Amino acid sequence: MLDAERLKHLIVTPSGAGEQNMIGMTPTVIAVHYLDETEQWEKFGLEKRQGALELIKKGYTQQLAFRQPSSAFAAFVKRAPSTWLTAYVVKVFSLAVNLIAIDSQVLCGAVKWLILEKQKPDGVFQEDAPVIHQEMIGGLRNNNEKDMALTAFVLISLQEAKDICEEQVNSLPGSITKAGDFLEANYMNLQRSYTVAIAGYALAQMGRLKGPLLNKFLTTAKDKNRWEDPGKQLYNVEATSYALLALLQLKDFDFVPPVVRWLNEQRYYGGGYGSTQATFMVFQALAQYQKDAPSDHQELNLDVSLQ
Amino acid sequence: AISCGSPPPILNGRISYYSTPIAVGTVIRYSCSGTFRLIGEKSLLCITKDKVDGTWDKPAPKCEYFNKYSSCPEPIVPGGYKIRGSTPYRHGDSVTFACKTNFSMNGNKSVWCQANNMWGPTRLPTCVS
Amino acid sequence: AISCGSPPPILNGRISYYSTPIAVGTVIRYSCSGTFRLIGEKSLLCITKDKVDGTWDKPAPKCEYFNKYSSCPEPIVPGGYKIRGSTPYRHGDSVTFACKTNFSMNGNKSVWCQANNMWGPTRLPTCVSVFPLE
Ligand SMILES: CC(=O)N[C@@H]1[C@@H](O)[C@H](O)[C@@H](CO)O[C@@H]1O
Ligand SMILES: CC(=O)N[C@@H]1[C@@H](O)[C@H](O)[C@@H](CO)O[C@@H]1O
Ligand SMILES: [Zn+2]
Ligand SMILES: [Zn+2]
Repeated sequence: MLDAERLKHLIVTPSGAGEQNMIGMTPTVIAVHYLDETEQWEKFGLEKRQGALELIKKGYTQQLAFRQPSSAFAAFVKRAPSTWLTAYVVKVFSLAVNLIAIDSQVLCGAVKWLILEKQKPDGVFQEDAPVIHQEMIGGLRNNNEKDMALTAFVLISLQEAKDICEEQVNSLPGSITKAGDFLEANYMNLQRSYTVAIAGYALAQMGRLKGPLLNKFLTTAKDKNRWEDPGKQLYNVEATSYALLALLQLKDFDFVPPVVRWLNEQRYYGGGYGSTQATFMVFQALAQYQKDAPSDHQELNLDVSLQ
Repeated sequence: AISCGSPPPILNGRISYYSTPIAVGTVIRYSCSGTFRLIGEKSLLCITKDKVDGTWDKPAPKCEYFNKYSSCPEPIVPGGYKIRGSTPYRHGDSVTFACKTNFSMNGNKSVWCQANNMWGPTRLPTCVS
Repeated sequence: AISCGSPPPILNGRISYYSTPIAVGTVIRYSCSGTFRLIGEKSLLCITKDKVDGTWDKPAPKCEYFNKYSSCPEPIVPGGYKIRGSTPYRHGDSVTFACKTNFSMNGNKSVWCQANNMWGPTRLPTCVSVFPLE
């Protein structure tokens, strides 16, 4: 389902305010992350890499114009800081650390704020100022199960910045445990396939997706190949990409095939309005599948750039 | 039965309603008007340390008229780190510390940024091995 | 500033002479006659917790008639470890605990070996997880 022309359209020039700039930065960052991780530059054209690195640096630099004194972010500097945007900035920037120069004070300052200002004693992360482009947060737009969905989302971001920030942010380890404890204690009660997939991946990263939880995660899949919620199932590519990442993390190779196959039948490179999370996630997940493949015969599917 | 005496008053603030006599275990809550900021822990507990007399477990907090220009410097505790509150530190903001592994705390773990640009009613806690 | 009133009395024991009035910061010492063993902390401190009331920081310790056969087993606290105290534990002997990394202590850190072989005046201290969901 993917080839060079399809992927090339995802390399775009970032612009706009604090949210718009990240919507623009997302495809370029994940496209480069995907090509580097899957080692497919030869098929895409290695000379395009430099140009992409420059757009990534431009996206990053522009985003700093919206960094607040607290190190949090919002669409406009006059606007109250968004917990979600701040965590998304961490999720994107963490992937760019070896692509361009990312200032750890920036990356870790945002991580620190998330923990020190937006996490409750019970471990839940809270949003006190929702983003304007509700289009860009994927399945979280459906506010149902928000404490669990947002807590999983922020925790996954923290895991990406853990090694880089653990030194400057002493509260990080304890924050993660608390978020993890809350997700684990409340998992069984989830009703949406979306929340099950995202919290499922968050728990898999910590070795906590076991027994009844693991069973719920797997049986929640429709036709054993996708995590979708009926009625406006536009979050299924995103949910299923999180689920594919949990399956790879669990090394549950016998359950992986129908999932990859379903993902590969989707126009997942579509981009377009509201595609930010689906885009970031499907390329992260399919890149991870290909990155893992050389070490495990069982991951034998071809989801690589075709001629 | 063991009791505490009348709770300490709070200028420009309020104290939650309480019944008499004040029994051990009673919890009182202080608060400030909208243009004021509460400095210090808001709830006091009636306790007994010697099993004979009752005392509130801490001093009453205070209400300071809000100063939008005040700001406190980053509070630093060697051997410890912040588990709650981060920059910028404005009037009424609070910070809570924890000690690193192999360190134990001395003093109150939370401090408030006061109108005079200095931290809490108490001194910053300390962390010792 | 603040003063503490007359300290709690102690049966079959006495309090080290102290001068009047008693200012916060003053420490007094309890002891039992020689045919009794002291259970509880022997030193009481005059303190103020609310800057209004002056109180003794602990209740008076007690004097238990000595029992040479009394022997307390090694106290164990989950999430904690012994800091002071060594076997064998005889009447009046005490041990002190501390909580491990990631626990907070609930209760008194020190206990005393009673005539009935049970530990301290209070229940053994407890070490609870810093993580709410535990
Ligand atoms: C001795 C001990 O258990 N230390 C743990 C540490 O391993 C862990 O990373 C942190 C957060 O869960 O809690 C405690 O600091
Ligand atoms: C993180 C840290 O400093 N922990 C050390 C631990 O490695 C060691 O086993 C112990 C021995 O007393 O001292 C501290 O607990
Ligand atoms: Zn710190
Ligand atoms: Zn704060």
